Amino acid sequence: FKGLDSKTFLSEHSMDMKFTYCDDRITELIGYHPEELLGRSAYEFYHALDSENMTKSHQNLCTKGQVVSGQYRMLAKHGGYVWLETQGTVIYNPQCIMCVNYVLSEIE
Amino acid sequence: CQPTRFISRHNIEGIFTFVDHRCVATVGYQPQELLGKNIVEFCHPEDQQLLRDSFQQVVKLKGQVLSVMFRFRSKNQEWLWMRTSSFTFQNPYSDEIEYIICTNTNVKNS
Ligand SMILES: N#Cc1cc(F)cc(Oc2cnc(C(F)(F)F)c3c2CC[C@H]3O)c1
Repeated sequence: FKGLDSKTFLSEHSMDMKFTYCDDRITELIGYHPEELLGRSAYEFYHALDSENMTKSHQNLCTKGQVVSGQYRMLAKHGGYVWLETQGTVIYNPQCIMCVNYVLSEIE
Repeated sequence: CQPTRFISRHNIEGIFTFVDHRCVATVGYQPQELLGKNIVEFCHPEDQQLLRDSFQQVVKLKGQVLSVMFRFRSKNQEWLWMRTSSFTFQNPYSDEIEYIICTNTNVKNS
């Protein structure tokens, strides 16, 4: 089983929530290649049961500037759903969203 | 045009612990030319103190964004104006020391 650190990765997003960048660490955790994430909305990946709430986390973020998601599931690359928690921050000059993403589920 | 900009992580002293490869187009260096060195080493002597005081304050600000502007020395030997927006992260399941997450963008001073 992996340390909290080895289960933590960063993602960057435009204001529409498309990925603009993602740590390679996401590969050993969830399966995706950061390359394949760019231009796709985070929305594509949330479990239907978490979507309305992630939308409300998004609103809190845009209006307040920083947020903690609390728990949501992300569709894995090769089937199934990994639990996560994300802390989000808006960088204004709004210019982008920095996400620190922590995988709740156990890895290894 | 999107500003160029790269992400980095630092310890509370200022040492690069992680560098986004978008650094190449932004400042000229490979990630491994930054990793392990203090960001203060790449900073203009008039700006070095501001930047050390910036890293000292970002940890007292309760995870909120602190921004700083300073001149960073590219590998192409020029002083680039940098806007660095940083904040601390601390995983709330743990009591590990916080570290500092930075976005670094070449901006205009004018
Ligand atoms: N599934 C998924 C997923 C995974 C990731 F690694 C990041 C991500 O994106 C977000 C996660 N939480 C958040 C939020 F801050 F809302 F919690 C946000 C985003 C994109 C912008 C923002 O709404 C979504």
